[PDB]
Amino acid sequence: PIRRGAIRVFVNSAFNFFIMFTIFSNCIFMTISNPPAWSKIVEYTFTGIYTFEVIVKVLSRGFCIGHFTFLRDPWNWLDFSVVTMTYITEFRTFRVLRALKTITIFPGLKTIVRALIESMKQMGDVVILTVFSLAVFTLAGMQLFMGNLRHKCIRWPISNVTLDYESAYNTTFDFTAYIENEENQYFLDGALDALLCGNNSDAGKCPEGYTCMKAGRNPNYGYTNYDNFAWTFLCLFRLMLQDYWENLYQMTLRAAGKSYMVFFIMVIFLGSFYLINLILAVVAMAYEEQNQATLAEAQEKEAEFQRAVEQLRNCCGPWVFLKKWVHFVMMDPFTDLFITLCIILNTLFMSIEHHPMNESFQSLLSAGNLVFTTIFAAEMVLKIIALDPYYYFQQTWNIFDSIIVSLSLLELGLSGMSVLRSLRLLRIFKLAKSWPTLNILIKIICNSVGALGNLTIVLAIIVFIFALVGFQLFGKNYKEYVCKISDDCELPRWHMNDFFHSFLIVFRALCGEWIETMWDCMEVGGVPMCLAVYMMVIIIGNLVMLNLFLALLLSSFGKIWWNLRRTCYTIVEHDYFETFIIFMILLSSGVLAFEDIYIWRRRVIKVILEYADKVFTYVFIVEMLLKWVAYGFKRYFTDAWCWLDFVIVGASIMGITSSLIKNLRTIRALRPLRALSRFEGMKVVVRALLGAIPSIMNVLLVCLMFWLIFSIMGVNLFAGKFYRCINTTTDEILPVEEVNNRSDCMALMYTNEVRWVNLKVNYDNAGMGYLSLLQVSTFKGWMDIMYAAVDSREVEDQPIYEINVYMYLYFVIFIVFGAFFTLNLFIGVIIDNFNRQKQKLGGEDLFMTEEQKKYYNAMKKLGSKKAAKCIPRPSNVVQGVVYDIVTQPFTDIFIMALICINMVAMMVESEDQSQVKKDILSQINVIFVIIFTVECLLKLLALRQYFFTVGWNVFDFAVVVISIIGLLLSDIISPTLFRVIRLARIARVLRLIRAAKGIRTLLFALMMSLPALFNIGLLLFLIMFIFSIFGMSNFAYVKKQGGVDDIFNFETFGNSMICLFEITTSAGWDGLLLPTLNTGPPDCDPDVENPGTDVRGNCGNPGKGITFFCSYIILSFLVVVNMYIAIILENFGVAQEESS
Amino acid sequence: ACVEVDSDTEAVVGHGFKLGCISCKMRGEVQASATVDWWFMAKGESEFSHIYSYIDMTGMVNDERFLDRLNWMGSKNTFDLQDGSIYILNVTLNDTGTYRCYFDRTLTFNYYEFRTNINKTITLNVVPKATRGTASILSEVMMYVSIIGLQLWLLVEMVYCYRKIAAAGEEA
Ligand SMILES: *[C@@H]1O[C@H](CO)[C@@H](O[C@@H]2O[C@H](CO)[C@@H](O[C@@H]3O[C@H](CO[C@@H]4O[C@H](CO)[C@@H](O)[C@H](O)[C@@H]4O)[C@@H](O)[C@H](O[C@@H]4O[C@H](CO)[C@@H](O)[C@H](O)[C@@H]4O)[C@@H]3O)[C@H](O)[C@H]2NC(C)=O)[C@H](O)[C@H]1NC(C)=O
Ligand SMILES: *[C@@H]1O[C@H](CO)[C@@H](O[C@@H]2O[C@H](CO)[C@@H](O[C@@H]3O[C@H](CO)[C@@H](O)[C@H](O)[C@@H]3O)[C@H](O)[C@H]2NC(C)=O)[C@H](O)[C@H]1NC(C)=O
Ligand SMILES: *[C@@H]1O[C@H](CO)[C@@H](O[C@@H]2O[C@H](CO)[C@@H](O[C@@H]3O[C@H](CO)[C@@H](O)[C@H](O)[C@@H]3O)[C@H](O)[C@H]2NC(C)=O)[C@H](O)[C@H]1NC(C)=O
Ligand SMILES: *[C@@H]1O[C@H](CO)[C@@H](O[C@@H]2O[C@H](CO)[C@@H](O[C@@H]3O[C@H](CO)[C@@H](O)[C@H](O)[C@@H]3O)[C@H](O)[C@H]2NC(C)=O)[C@H](O)[C@H]1NC(C)=O
Ligand SMILES: *[C@@H]1O[C@H](CO)[C@@H](O[C@@H]2O[C@H](CO)[C@@H](O)[C@H](O)[C@H]2NC(C)=O)[C@H](O)[C@H]1NC(C)=O
Repeated sequence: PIRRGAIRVFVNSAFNFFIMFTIFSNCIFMTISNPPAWSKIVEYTFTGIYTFEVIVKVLSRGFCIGHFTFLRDPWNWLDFSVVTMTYITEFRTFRVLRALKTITIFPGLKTIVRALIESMKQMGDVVILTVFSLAVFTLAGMQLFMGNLRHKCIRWPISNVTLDYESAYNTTFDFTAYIENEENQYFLDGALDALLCGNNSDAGKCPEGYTCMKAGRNPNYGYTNYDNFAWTFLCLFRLMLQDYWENLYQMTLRAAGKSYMVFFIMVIFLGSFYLINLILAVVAMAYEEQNQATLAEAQEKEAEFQRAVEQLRNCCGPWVFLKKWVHFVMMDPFTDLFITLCIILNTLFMSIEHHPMNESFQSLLSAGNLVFTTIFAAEMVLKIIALDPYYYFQQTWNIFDSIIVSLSLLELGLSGMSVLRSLRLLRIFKLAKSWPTLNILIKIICNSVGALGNLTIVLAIIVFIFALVGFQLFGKNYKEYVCKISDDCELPRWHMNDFFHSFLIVFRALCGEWIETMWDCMEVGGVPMCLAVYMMVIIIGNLVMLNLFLALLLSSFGKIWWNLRRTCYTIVEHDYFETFIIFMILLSSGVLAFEDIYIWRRRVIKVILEYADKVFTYVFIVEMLLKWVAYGFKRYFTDAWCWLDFVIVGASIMGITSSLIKNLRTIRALRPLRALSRFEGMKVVVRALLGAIPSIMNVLLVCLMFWLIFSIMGVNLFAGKFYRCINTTTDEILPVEEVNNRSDCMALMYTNEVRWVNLKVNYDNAGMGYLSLLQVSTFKGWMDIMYAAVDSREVEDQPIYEINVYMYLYFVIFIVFGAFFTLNLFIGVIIDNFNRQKQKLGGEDLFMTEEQKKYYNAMKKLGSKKAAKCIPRPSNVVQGVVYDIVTQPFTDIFIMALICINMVAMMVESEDQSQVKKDILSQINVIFVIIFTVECLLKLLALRQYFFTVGWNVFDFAVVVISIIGLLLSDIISPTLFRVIRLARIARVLRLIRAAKGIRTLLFALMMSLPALFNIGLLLFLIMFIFSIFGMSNFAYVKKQGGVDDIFNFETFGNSMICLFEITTSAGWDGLLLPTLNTGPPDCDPDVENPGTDVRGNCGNPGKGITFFCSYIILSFLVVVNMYIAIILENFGVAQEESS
Repeated sequence: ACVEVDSDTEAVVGHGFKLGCISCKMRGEVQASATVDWWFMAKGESEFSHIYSYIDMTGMVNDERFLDRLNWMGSKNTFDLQDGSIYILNVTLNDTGTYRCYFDRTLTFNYYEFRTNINKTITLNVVPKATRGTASILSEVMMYVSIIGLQLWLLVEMVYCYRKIAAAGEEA
């Protein structure tokens, strides 16, 4: 009947391709600002079309029971939810949730959201592992730093004669309202916060007349305070993911003290550690989603094969001749490698685009590329005639070449759109076929559309979905409460007030920079709704990225003379001569770190350093002597390590000579590199890495070439357009009410003081652009680059505030193709390159010398076996049922509760809470200590000798003895000691591990590979050590701007080691770069006198400045990626002996 | 950077000597305005005097014992100062005494002009015929103690190794 008629309608494609269109139109509609002619009628139009779909989807399947069967599948289940909400709003994220229809219609996407949810079913064992693990750092991080970020730099009021701010006649009343005021306090120019200052001995002092008081606002907006558990926890969470974490680091060291680096080394290193423990859960999950794809599909390749098998049982003469004259040369290989000559030669010719380019270059590069256009056209037309046009077409590179020629001849007609010259350069991939490893990169890029092209849409949808969420919930709010954010009420550079800016702010927050948005977001939005989005956009967003970034990998699968020599070789063999040298190395280098600024302040240590290095040098002369007559000139030079001791001590020959140049203070500054030969543990790391390096060169060659095309393209778009006309006084760019040209900029300068400055790191050359392309990969300093680059107008024009905002795409079209697919190839080669070396070249395993292998194996027998039976029932009228007290499981779970209430006892400790709350906590703390002390004491009597056996009991008896001390120390009481006394209270919460099991297995594997995790850092500390002393002799006293403010300078070895670590994880490297980049005046007083030292000028060289950091980040990124290997082979090494 | 160093006080007669006084503002950053005044306790008696005063020109003080002789090698130009050191040309034995510098600065923050002052004291000690300074001599000698000491273990152990193995050489 009528009901039946529906069923014909329901099963159609030709009605579903109307539902494919009403999404693809409502998807595009929800984007823009609201149009009023296409009013809520449209809102009502795409209301009923889903209703008219749901009606057919229910008037197909029966009456109420039939409708219910309808709702057995979850997809049909959501559909009801969206329509149900939309229909109600007759009388709003739910409008956005219409766009989830996109996933429902396609039967290919339903496999994915069925995978990316089942993979989240598995990972929930490791969340608890971490959220408990984060929270035990917070209670450590809260009690050290409670209210430390609140510190402000506050005035001390004038004790003058007249009563102009008379407080030496009355300072009693206004006090608590005085120090809140922003005007009274301090903050250097250009900081929307005050100046955090902590009054420990070493940490970050404040201008005279001012003092370090506690009370104030908080950092940023209020969302950085340690006080209170959550916000501190959020910061702690921030430090795990490395989102703008340098600033947090910076404001902790300034506030609390310089010596709290040791906290942010435990945080960052473990913070990293739990990230790799989430990732290895996905590896042990996303193998299982590709094990079943090889279990059932081959079985379905057997199910079809089994059943299938059963069923079975003048001119026209030269229209071919001159065609053959074409067809002869093309199949000859003197056409083939001729083209790859012209492609590479075309690439370079293009690249030389220096910025100014007078008519010599400006005619050369114009008339140059027209020659290559003749080459590429005659490449094309002589390949059309050769093999039938359609045949030529079928190969897609003949089709891709075909594309560029049409594009190539477009450019002549034009005589902004000159990016089209650079689409020649995609012909490089043509090279690939000959090439070995670029043929993996075009395998990877084509794989994101091919057999894994289903997944990219789920990324491309889910990234889009949050761009409509944040548009709706906040877009009207940034119009209305804008003022909280800016100074002038003009709409910051990352807003929700449109779609397309909204899209970037989810593309940014997917890259792992989401704090700088939330500070804003929470304030003009609200506290709960903003935080509900961002935590979501990571946890969904991060998971989607991991599957994409893992699954791309897994688819890319004389008798006296002689005796003298022996003695010489024999004396080197002795441990005494060898460890005497080792103490000569560590003491020479230890005097070496006394080098900088403060050396003019102490007089004797300038003298001690001067005379000791001769003796140290002389010891190494004796060693260079005795290595020779030991090994002989052949065997000495051919050893790799022994080359260095000839070089470094040889540079000490050429230094002691020149009394009878300043270059050779560099080499001496390199002499603690020689401990690599001497210590066994480092050498294994040096050896393994060397193996890594040859391949790395080939991976690097791809990327340098691949980026190069981007670098060439970038210069064309942006070169010399970064110049900005800048006022000196505020360093605001001039408005463009006046100064459209630089030629009219000059006239203003004549009358005034206002200057026209370049951008320091920009796309002026193909190599200077190369640098700015590195900044926008490692996510640091990239904000400055864009803001200029968005606003660019012409070669001479002055950039207005917000022209050309579609040029964020050039970074987004890069950072995907140049950071994601690039780096995913780089990891794709190494984790194969250690599959070859460990199996084929590996003796047993790696990163461990010979005794570390045995101590590794001593820790294997610890975990697997260790089990004693019932002990010391010891029945006695003095000790009867006490064996029931220790051993009954009525107890064991209940002691978990006694920590757990004590765990939330310490979570209410906030700042400024008043005594009464504090008094209760103090009383509560005493009670908790007594309970375990009585309990542990109870355990001791019952078990006499036997209990001491469990190491948990020993740990239990470790921790309670500590907690006894924590209260008697308080009856004694220095602020610094007292806080770290309360750090001992945290260790009671660590007792919950042997309850957990799930946590306790993976956290044991930390222990399992920690000595291999000791060398990786030991060579890392050596690497840090070299760049510190090389930093001090160059980059002290450079003009302190940006990242080198008052603490984080290379003035000493004190501040460098702090400064470097910040840069080991590749944060703030931009911050460091700008001072050293800058040269001359303006910006150099050079001839300037620092008061105290012996060197004039604050100028920092651009030569020494670039290769310092760029060869540190490459040395950053190998050894830490080396570190991630020696965890991953051990936690994937546990998963194979476990299964079998 | 900026580091304050306490000057030298052992000086050689007939000589141009430097008493350098550096006071570093607790926050080498905020714009200041300074003046240096030198004062002198003779070993005649304990009564100071002006001998030198400075504000972005040469401050010359009539004190005939020290007049027509001094010279500013302090921080030149910006009158931010920090480092005021003057030179005492042609030192004689009548110069032995105790100096006291006064930096008085009006740091004008940029919100509220404020002033403060600092005192360093230097006891000049004129000694004829300059020595090296008793830690340049001392580390001169301790170097050759270690160098000779080592040059022995080298010929100890070599002679000691040399006898030992040619003794095992007759067994081969
Ligand atoms: C190192 O850092 C610490 C903090 O991190 C600094 O400590 C600050 O030092 C200031 C001066 O030394 C202190 O100023 C005093 O604070 C008193 C606080 O009184 C408040 O009264 C209100 C009234 O309701 C209460 O709510 C508050 O809780 C406070 O108790 C001022 O009253 C005081 O003024 C005088 O105090 C005396 C009492 O001795 C009165 O009899 C007198 O008539 C007058 O009122 C003065 O202003 C400041 O409070 C203190 N910070 C804190 C948090 O206590 C160190 O100074 C830093 N070290 C250095 C060298 O600067
Ligand atoms: C670069 O920025 C500086 C700082 O704002 C600008 O200097 C400012 O110039 C204006 C005049 O163009 C001055 O305004 C006048 O101030 C006096 C107060 O003494 C007032 O009585 C007048 O009615 C007028 O408002 C202003 O004082 C001055 N600011 C400072 C700090 O000196 C400068 O104009 C900018 N550069 C360019 C090229 O515009
Ligand atoms: C940037 O440079 C361009 C030229 O390179 C400037 O355009 C020129 O602007 C001036 C005045 O702004 C114009 O001068 C006046 O033009 C009228 C037109 O008849 C004439 O009667 C006047 O005697 C006077 O010459 C000039 O014509 C104009 N030229 C062009 C080609 O546009 C532009 O103004 C500069 N940018 C800024 C912000 O000034
Ligand atoms: C103070 O120390 C300065 C250098 O530290 C000493 O410089 C000397 O100054 C006298 C000034 O009378 C020079 O005497 C000159 O003699 C020549 C020839 O008789 C005459 O032509 C000049 O008019 C002048 O009188 C003397 O050459 C110069 N020494 C050197 C090496 O250039 C000076 O000795 C010290 N002051 C006193 C008062 O001794
Ligand atoms: C340093 O000052 C003393 C002042 O007591 C000078 O000593 C006197 O010098 C005069 C020469 O003008 C002699 O006539 C006196 O006899 C000295 N005093 C005594 C107590 O004997 C001394 O000359 C000054 N130094 C120099 C280099 O002139």
